[PDB]
Amino acid sequence: PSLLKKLLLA
Amino acid sequence: PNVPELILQLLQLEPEEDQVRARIVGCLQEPAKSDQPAPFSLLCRMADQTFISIVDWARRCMVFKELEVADQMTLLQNSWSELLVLDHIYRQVQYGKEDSILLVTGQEVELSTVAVQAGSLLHSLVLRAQELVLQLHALQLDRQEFVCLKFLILFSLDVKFLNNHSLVKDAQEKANAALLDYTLSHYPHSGDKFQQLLLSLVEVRALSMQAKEYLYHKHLGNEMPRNNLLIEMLQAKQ
Ligand SMILES: CCCCCCCCCCCCCCCCC[C@H](O)OC[C@@H](COP(=O)([O-])OCC[N+](C)(C)C)O[C@@H](O)CCCCCCCCCCCCCCC
Repeated sequence: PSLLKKLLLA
Repeated sequence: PNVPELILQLLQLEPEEDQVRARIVGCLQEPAKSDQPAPFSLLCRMADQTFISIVDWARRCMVFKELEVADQMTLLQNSWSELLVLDHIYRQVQYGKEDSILLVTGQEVELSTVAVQAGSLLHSLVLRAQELVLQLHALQLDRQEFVCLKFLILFSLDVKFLNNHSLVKDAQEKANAALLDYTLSHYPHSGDKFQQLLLSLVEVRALSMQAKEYLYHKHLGNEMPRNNLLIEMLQAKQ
């Protein structure tokens, strides 16, 4: 559940 | 005058304003659902989207891209509100109108509208930000000082709150040197512009803290699948 972490790894 | 290499790198990383606007507007103009009341829902998504562009900008940033995601998350966790505020403030400086405010969408809001529609916290925060706008205009804040201040804010966390101290601590030192050297070379008859700009960051942080309070008082709900990045940032802990 980390939108932020999702973005940073994309 | 000569311009610090770090600043020139930062200018190459600056997004094109109209592309940023077009993307944000395209998201905002999507057939909407029915939970908070207008205009808040729209403006909230706007801020959310602006932060998304900011995150994208940080992913292209020289030292930031290097760091482990844990640290990236922590830097952004510390600075998101200040970056948004500085973005808004700088938008107003370029815009140059005391009677209204310019939003990232190109949309313009009358200060007289805010006076009637806005709660006291929101109203006093917007007016407080206009004051800082007037100060920075008078100080002749330019684009080079701007991108450098963004960079400083991004890396404004005491390194002890991070895992890796080394890379971030150096970055802090380089950016501070670049701002000093640039203000000295390009604004020699200002005298302490460097200090005055760092002092501005104190007020940015204060505005940023009041902005979070306003949002806290909205009592926003957690999301089923999370949809709003800023909501996550707001509820995120230490
Ligand atoms: C977190 C960092 C953010 C910093 C700035 C980010 C950049 C974007 C925001 C720019 C400024 C938006 C101002 C536009 C206001 C429109 C006119 C009128 O005032 O609208 C009504 C009002 C809602 O009523 P209320 O005061 O909440 O209760 C009123 C009372 N009643 C509850 C009884 C009904 O305004 C809101 O809907 C605006 C929603 C803004 C969404 C982004 C929130 C970020 C932080 C707060 C605002 C910061 C202001 C800028 C200064 C830094």
